[PDB]
Amino acid sequence: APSRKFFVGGNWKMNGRKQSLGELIGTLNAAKVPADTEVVCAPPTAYIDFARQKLDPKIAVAAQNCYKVTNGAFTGEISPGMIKDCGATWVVLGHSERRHVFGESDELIGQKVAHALAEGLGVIACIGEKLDEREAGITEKVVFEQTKVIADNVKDWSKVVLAYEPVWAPQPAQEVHEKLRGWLKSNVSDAVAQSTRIIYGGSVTGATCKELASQPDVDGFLVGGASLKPEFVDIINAKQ
Amino acid sequence: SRKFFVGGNWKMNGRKQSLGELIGTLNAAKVPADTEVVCAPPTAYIDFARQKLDPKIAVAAQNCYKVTNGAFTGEISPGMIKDCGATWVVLGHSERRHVFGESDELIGQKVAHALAEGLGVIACIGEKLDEREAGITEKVVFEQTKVIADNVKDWSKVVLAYEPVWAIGPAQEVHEKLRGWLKSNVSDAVAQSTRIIYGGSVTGATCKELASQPDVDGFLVGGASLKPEFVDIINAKQ
Ligand SMILES: [Br-]
Ligand SMILES: [Br-]
Ligand SMILES: [Ca+2]
Repeated sequence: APSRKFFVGGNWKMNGRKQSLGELIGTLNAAKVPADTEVVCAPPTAYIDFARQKLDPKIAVAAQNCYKVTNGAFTGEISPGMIKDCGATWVVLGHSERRHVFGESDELIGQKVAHALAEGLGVIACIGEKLDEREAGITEKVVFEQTKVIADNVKDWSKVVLAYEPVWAPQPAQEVHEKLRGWLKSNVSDAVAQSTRIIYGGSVTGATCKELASQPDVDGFLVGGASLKPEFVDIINAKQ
Repeated sequence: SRKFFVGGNWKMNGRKQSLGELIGTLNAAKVPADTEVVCAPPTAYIDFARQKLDPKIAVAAQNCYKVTNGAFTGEISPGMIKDCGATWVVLGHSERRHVFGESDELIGQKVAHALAEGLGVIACIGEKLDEREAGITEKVVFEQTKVIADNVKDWSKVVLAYEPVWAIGPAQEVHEKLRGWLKSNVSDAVAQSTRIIYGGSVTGATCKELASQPDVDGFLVGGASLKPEFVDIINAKQ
């Protein structure tokens, strides 16, 4: 049915311990996820290896962040090389919490994108405007600036997914996704615009997934709180 | 007297194969009596390292955040660290302060949370070259220490690490001043019992002389912690 393969990422954020995450993983393994959804789970960094060992190999594992060189004097960071060594195949970059709580600049995010892709990871590249920005009427400026930094660091979009986070919060998600796809068409290529998944972040739940997934430019979801809950399986099945 | 303390900060280095080999060499080494050894692996390898290291060596995380769970993509909490079997966290490392912009206020909040959650804390302080050359080392490190101390109720599980950021090639002079700070601003008892470890460059060839200084209680070792000479550093008092 869709033009781009449906993509569902679950961002566990800074939540869970071995016991509770083991239970979450058991539930996902028992769901037998459909072949037509690409599912990725992003555990806290201390649990990437633990989670990859237990999770169904059909579900991919992402790190929630990484740094921009293979090794070095960066206490508290991890590199793409470590992510791959733990069996993870994706990284989430530019998440709103890294930008707005931890002050990660666009320049730094672009450098991380380039390094992660060179190292062979997939990247879930996050963008989004804050409340003050939406109220000031500059949604497009903000998300187009963020997207261009990402694009300037992407040579091959096959392993990139763009995630729009409505940090400020007919469907408003659809309006933004259509504009982002138009940006890709005009500034990268029609082929990249037509093939790149643009997934919706923020507060996706079992109650909103079917309506949002029916929007023509919404290709999936980056799921926060609901990724810890049984309803994540219903989100995976939003197109079934 | 104060138990000699040797921490190895692996920073953002190593993979399972190379860290497994490093751990084998540490497991085979004889750790002297009255010496507390701690290794701080990259965050992706805290659990791995704890599983492979002999219990004689403790594991530290290289950083943590200031609440137990929450919407902090990319962070880990003290509860997760303890769940992986680690018993320490390094907080305030110069790279966190200067590359990643962590404020004194944030570091203090992390210290309080990690202690409340049952971890030991290696709390790092230190001046940059421009501060050393301006003559303000003491002012800088005293203020950093004050923010830490305002967040420490019980010093039993705290170790203070002095890292002159520029010392990549004195220590005793600063350690003596920091101990005097503890004496005047906390208590004589805390000053006498708290380990103050040196986190500037330490190698096998410099460790014995540093360890003999009266106010140096051990080391937070950087690059040498990845190398065989870390075992010589563990033996710096022998
Ligand atoms: Br999220
Ligand atoms: Br260090
Ligand atoms: Ca001494």
